[PDB]
Amino acid sequence: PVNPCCYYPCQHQGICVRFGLDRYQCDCTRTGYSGPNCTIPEIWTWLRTTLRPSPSFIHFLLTHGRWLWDFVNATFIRDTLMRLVLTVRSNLIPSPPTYNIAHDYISWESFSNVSYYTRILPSVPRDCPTPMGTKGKKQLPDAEFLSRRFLLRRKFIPDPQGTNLMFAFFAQHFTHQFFKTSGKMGPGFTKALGHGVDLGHIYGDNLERQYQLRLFKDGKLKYQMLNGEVYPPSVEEAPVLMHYPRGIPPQSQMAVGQEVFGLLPGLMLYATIWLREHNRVCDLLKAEHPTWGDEQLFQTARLILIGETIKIVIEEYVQQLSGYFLQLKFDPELLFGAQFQYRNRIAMEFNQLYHWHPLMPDSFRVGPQDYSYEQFLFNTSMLVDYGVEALVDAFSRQPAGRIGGGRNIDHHILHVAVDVIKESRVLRLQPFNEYRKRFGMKPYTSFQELTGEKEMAAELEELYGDIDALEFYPGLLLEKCHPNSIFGESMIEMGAPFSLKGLLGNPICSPEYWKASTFGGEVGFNLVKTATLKKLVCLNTKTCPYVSFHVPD
Amino acid sequence: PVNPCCYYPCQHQGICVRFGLDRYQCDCTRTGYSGPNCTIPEIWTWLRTTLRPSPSFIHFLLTHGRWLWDFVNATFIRDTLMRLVLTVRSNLIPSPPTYNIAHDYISWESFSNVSYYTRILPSVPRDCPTPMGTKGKKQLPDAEFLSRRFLLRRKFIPDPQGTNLMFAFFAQHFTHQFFKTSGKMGPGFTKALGHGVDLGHIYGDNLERQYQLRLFKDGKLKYQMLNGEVYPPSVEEAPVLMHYPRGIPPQSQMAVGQEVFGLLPGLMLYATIWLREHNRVCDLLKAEHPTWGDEQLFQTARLILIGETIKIVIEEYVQQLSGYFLQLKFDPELLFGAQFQYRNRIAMEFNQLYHWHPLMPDSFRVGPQDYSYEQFLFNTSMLVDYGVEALVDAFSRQPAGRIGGGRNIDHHILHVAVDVIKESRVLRLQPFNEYRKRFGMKPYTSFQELTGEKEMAAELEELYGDIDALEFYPGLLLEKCHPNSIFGESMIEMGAPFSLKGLLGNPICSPEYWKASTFGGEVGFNLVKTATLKKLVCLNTKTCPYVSFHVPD
Ligand SMILES: *[C@@H]1O[C@H](CO)[C@@H](O[C@H]2O[C@H](CO)[C@@H](O[C@@H]3O[C@H](CO[C@H]4O[C@H](CO[C@H]5O[C@H](CO)[C@@H](O)[C@H](O)[C@@H]5O)[C@@H](O)[C@H](O)[C@@H]4O)[C@@H](O)[C@H](O)[C@@H]3O)[C@H](O)[C@H]2NC(C)=O)[C@H](O)[C@H]1NC(C)=O
Ligand SMILES: *[C@@H]1O[C@H](CO)[C@@H](O[C@H]2O[C@H](CO)[C@@H](O[C@@H]3O[C@H](CO[C@@H]4O[C@H](CO)[C@@H](O)[C@H](O)[C@@H]4O)[C@@H](O)[C@H](O)[C@@H]3O)[C@H](O)[C@H]2NC(C)=O)[C@H](O)[C@H]1NC(C)=O
Ligand code: HEM
Ligand code: HEM
Ligand SMILES: *[C@@H]1O[C@H](CO)[C@@H](O[C@@H]2O[C@H](CO)[C@@H](O)[C@H](O)[C@H]2NC(C)=O)[C@H](O)[C@H]1NC(C)=O
Ligand SMILES: *[C@@H]1O[C@H](CO)[C@@H](O[C@H]2O[C@H](CO)[C@@H](O)[C@H](O)[C@H]2NC(C)=O)[C@H](O)[C@H]1NC(C)=O
Ligand SMILES: *[C@@H]1O[C@H](CO)[C@@H](O[C@H]2O[C@H](CO)[C@@H](O)[C@H](O)[C@H]2NC(C)=O)[C@H](O)[C@H]1NC(C)=O
Ligand SMILES: *[C@H]1O[C@H](CO)[C@@H](O[C@@H]2O[C@H](CO)[C@@H](O)[C@H](O)[C@H]2NC(C)=O)[C@H](O)[C@H]1NC(C)=O
Ligand SMILES: CCCCCCCCO[C@@H]1O[C@H](CO)[C@@H](O)[C@H](O)[C@H]1O
Ligand SMILES: CCCCCCCCO[C@@H]1O[C@H](CO)[C@@H](O)[C@H](O)[C@H]1O
Ligand SMILES: CCCCCCCCO[C@@H]1O[C@H](CO)[C@@H](O)[C@H](O)[C@H]1O
Ligand SMILES: CCCCCCCCO[C@@H]1O[C@H](CO)[C@@H](O)[C@H](O)[C@H]1O
Repeated sequence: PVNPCCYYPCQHQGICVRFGLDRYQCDCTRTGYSGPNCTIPEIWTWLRTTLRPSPSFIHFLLTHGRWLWDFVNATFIRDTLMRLVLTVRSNLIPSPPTYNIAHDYISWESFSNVSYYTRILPSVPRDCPTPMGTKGKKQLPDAEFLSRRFLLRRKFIPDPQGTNLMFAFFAQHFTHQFFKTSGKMGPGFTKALGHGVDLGHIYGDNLERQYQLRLFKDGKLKYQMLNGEVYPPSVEEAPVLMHYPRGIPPQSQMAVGQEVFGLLPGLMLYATIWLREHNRVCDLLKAEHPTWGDEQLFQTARLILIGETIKIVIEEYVQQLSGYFLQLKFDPELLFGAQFQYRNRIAMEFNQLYHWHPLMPDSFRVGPQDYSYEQFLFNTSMLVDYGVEALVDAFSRQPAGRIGGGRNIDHHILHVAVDVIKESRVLRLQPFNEYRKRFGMKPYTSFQELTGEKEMAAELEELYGDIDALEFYPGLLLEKCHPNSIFGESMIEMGAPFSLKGLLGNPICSPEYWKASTFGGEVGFNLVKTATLKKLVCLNTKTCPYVSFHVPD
Repeated sequence: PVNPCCYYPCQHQGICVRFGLDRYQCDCTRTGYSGPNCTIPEIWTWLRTTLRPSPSFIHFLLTHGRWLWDFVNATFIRDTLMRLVLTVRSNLIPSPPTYNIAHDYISWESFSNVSYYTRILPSVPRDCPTPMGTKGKKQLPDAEFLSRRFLLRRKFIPDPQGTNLMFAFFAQHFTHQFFKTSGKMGPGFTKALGHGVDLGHIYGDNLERQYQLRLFKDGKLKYQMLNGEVYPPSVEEAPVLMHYPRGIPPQSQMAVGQEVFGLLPGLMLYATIWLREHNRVCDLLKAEHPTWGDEQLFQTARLILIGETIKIVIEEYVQQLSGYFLQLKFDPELLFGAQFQYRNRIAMEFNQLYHWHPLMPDSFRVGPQDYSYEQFLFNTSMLVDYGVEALVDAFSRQPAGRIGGGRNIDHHILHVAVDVIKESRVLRLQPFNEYRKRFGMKPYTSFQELTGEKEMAAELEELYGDIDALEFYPGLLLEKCHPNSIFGESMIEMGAPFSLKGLLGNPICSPEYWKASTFGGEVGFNLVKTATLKKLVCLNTKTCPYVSFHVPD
């Protein structure tokens, strides 16, 4: 007998529970719907659904008018809308968390065991006819071919939003504090136990590592002086596990929070910035607190850095990414009147979603010099001899790639795209159309409606068979891209929920934490509130170069 | 220079931060108060404080006039009040949590490291003149002598509320799932990482141990059958670490979630009840879902037993303890309106508070037979000799001892009381009156006001010197009891916040979790809703004896 939940019979966040031998029922409490499958709307929701404009109309409003939005930003409407954005986006995520790789149901282990990644949609059951549920062919398309035919870059398609490499390396550095898929436990498991903006990519995911990175004097982290400039210390000085090529001198090796940051100079660049920030913050804290011990100077400085990160992400990072004329604002006080759970669990969906690999260009330009992938990768010297200020200027000037649209990931890093598609099948993720339903969108009727283009659509028809068989990661990477945007609509409608939930779901945003005491007084509290990417770099360097998430134009 | 925060200058929930050499500044954010010390009230606070009745007046209303409460319990006023009972009690607790034994401030480590017990008040700083801060003598009164002169039982004083040993054992059994002080790590640390009603005393504090208890067929835990009755398995079948005295046979040894439970027949009794219940629930779940594997059958059965506990504890356990004429009601939907955090962390002060050793009698009576402490303690044969039925009847008829008042903890277990006081000083807990202010009460002006008694109050002043120097634990047990009640006001006013926060703060009480599907449909969802102490026993036994938290009368 065929498993009923393979058809995904229930709508609007309803739960498919199997009863008896071949039967099923659906629990649709607080979904706003009624019925056996739950399609009958309630008084309130029927009014809510007919007076709702499409996600296209909202995107059109936020990205048009210059004009209307200049007024909104200069008034209280700015805060009224920001509260609404935070409210409506975050509700689309289970909190407390629901499912994981092992359990397609709510359990105590799924709540307690933080080594698991979270899961919004249940897995595609192993007793389903097709691998994507009910619709499609017996064997899924080849992971290698799809990447080679639809993802592989041929011509460099730049980002129309003016995104630079400086963003890319930030989008990698920042993202790697909550995405740490373990090689030991395998897919669906994480090492980054902080599950968000904890800075376990600066201080480390465990305490043993943290104590090694610390100088134990003035609350500062260890450092080495190269060319009269502050850099992360050598492994010979602070012995921690770092993924470096075998044979590299211990002096050249640099010790940081995240063990992967050594492989790219861009990652080690940001690791240098935050380090240089942490220590100078300790200097400002010791100025008004001479009685404070080493522990307090350290722990308070961390929270300031956590607060600065979220400020810079919300107000500057996401701002560039969204392309809104609405001036996004980091103010936790906005959620003080509403019901919000101050916790977050990192989902595998978000992991799969955040594989923005098409940012990485064909080469890496540093001023008059041009560097290849074989030259740029694993380079240990490049960080030091160029310096921070000269290297930041280089990444802030070079244009980054277009994420959406397709055919825009370099061949050197193409081996990651296939792993994502292969790992998705191991996770048994539901088809793209089912993930659109969950995030308040309409499922695509055809492959034509997905891409808008004709040629690439016909080839996807023949491979997948049905549109309801299309996979999660290819769907996002091949969705039609509205002329002057970085990616398709689904990326925003799915990404923003996870993003905003994790950024505001931080405990420092809660009423009990969001106060001057937590940050050692007014001085620390203002540092959190007035932080910008420009002040993160230039206040730490010697000369202030060009620094933004957009190219100079 | 003397540390300014030793005087406790910051009134109400105001945070004392130290600035410069000999200065301090006080952070009165969201406390309702203004000024350098948090003493100038806002419009609303000034209104609220004048219209607010004293806690002793409200207790009088809740424990008098049966006629008025008969009208309230049969109407929605029962819900309106119960919601208010939940909201205003839980609001007195920081969530996300604040301090621990290592940090007198807010830090990420304090939020992240689950091994720590929490603090509501920060510790008495190490650089204060007296050990209690500013007032009292240079050396605190002898811990061993305090316990012998004021706490030691002489004549048996039973509880006037008619509390039986059946309650007392439940109290101990239930409470030891979140109280697990690590001997390896020391005081201020816990092994119960679940922090609340997770049933880590039934399934274990870790996953490696959990699996050892599980049968892995039909979601049931392992069990052995003696005399025809179901009992927890032997260590020979389920090899888990337990604190049995060296020399005991592996057959008479019985394996459960909590390692200490093998020491007392009362603790091992309840362990058998919840064992039979879990396996009983698995039978009913298998009936509805034949397709379910072992894991889903187990995980759901755990959640149902989690719900059953939170029902019994509120509607019967706390009902008996409080003696309120208002019928307490467990409905998570009451908190669906206001702002609530579904997150809990056990405080070290909650640990000190729950040490209700006066509950235990001079001897243990089982029908026409009487068992001394030497006989009752550590017996393995005892619970199997009489069975569950006879033992349940026995403890339900014997009266427990009054916790408050004084002189009611038996000499056999008196050594614990000494350790609690000794540990308090290691944890450096703030004086009793400072804990009173924090829980919305007035500090005691003298020792006479605390006791309502002449002789023992006079010696207390001779031992301590100042009332503001009285310690947390002795202050709770040596407080004037209201006539007919089980303990003094302070234990209600401090305990109930911790108790109701840990019960309703459980993720199963959240909108995401509190669904029919979570408990495998209607059958499991009603089991949670119709859970009583009587049902927990009668359904799992052949014959049902007297079952209640109070003596028959
Ligand atoms: C978060 O979640 C993850 C995954 O759930 C978890 O990771 C670990 O999970 C398990 C359990 O700890 C680890 O171990 C694996 O499980 C098997 C068990 O299978 C067999 O076990 C029995 C054999 O052991 C014992 O046998 C005799 C008696 O039978 C006994 O006397 C001996 O002492 C002996 O130990 C056997 O009876 C049974 O029939 C099974 O065949 C282990 O054998 C082995 O170790 C497995 O690897 C995993 O390694 C962990 N990783 C993963 C990826 O699963 C985390 O622990 C959890 N985190 C937290 C904080 O809880
Ligand atoms: C919960 O959080 C607890 C915070 O106290 C953790 O405490 C435990 O781990 C600590 C470190 O792993 C222990 O602290 C000590 O640190 C000193 C300092 O030396 C430092 O360690 C290096 C290796 O030993 C040295 O090379 C280097 O010099 C460095 O400065 C060390 O001498 C001690 O040996 C010890 O490591 C601490 O003792 C320990 N227990 C307690 C009770 O504090 C827990 O790790 C954490 N628990 C869990 C379950 O996550
Ligand atoms: C040229 C630089 C890049 C290289 C060499 C690279 C390569 C890799 C490799 C080999 C892995 C798997 C290793 C592992 O973590 O187990 C990985 C993971 C990942 N990458 Fe990249 N990639 C690059 C660019 C980027 C960028 C710019 C982003 C930012 C969006 C990104 C996002 C991610 C994410 C989110 C993961 C998963 C992390 C985890 O769960 O462990 N990658 N990358
Ligand atoms: C005769 C039966 C009892 C015995 C033999 C007993 C014995 C003990 C002992 C030896 C300790 C360790 C204290 C220490 O660190 O020195 C302890 C802890 C404790 N007891 Fe009891 N006790 C009994 C009854 C009770 C009762 C009725 C309660 C009420 C709930 C209770 C509550 C507690 C609590 C809350 C702890 C602290 C747990 C921890 O943090 O480790 N006990 N008990
Ligand atoms: C690592 O980066 C450094 C840049 O500091 C590279 O050194 C440069 O190499 C180019 C040729 O590719 C020379 O023209 C420059 O004069 C070099 N600059 C300096 C300051 O030495 C180095 O080649 C890179 N490493 C690898 C392995 O490619
Ligand atoms: C509930 O879900 C099922 C499955 O998706 C829907 O379709 C089923 O029921 C119909 C009854 O008339 C049959 O015609 C279909 O063949 C049958 N299909 C499957 C795959 O089971 C059904 O329409 C939904 N019910 C409602 C009221 O919308
Ligand atoms: C706030 O509280 C402080 C400490 O409890 C009060 O005490 C201060 O003033 C006293 C004289 O009235 C001095 O003798 C104390 O030493 C001094 N404390 C310190 C740390 O300097 C103080 O009165 C209160 N503040 C105000 C403005 O009244
Ligand atoms: C533990 O208690 C049990 C009760 O079951 C004791 O066993 C009984 O002891 C009583 C004495 O009051 C006698 O009537 C019986 O002979 C015993 N019954 C059996 C079946 O042996 C036991 O002695 C106690 N253990 C200790 C160490 O004192
Ligand atoms: C009418 C005033 C415009 C305010 C814009 C609010 C932005 C909220 O964004 C909304 O998020 C929801 C959940 O992700 C989606 O269902 C909506 O399509 C989307 O517009
Ligand atoms: C007529 C009875 C009114 C019942 C409503 C009061 C129940 C709310 O509980 C209240 O919590 C407060 C804060 O912890 C305490 O100060 C009060 O003593 C307590 O009554
Ligand atoms: C509004 C109800 C009117 C009844 C008058 C009520 C008398 C309340 O008087 C109460 O007596 C108690 C004695 O146990 C004290 O604990 C309280 O402090 C006191 O307020
Ligand atoms: C220091 C703790 C103060 C908490 C007091 C909270 C009092 C609740 O305030 C009440 O809330 C109601 C909604 O439930 C509103 O209808 C009332 O207008 C409002 O007075």
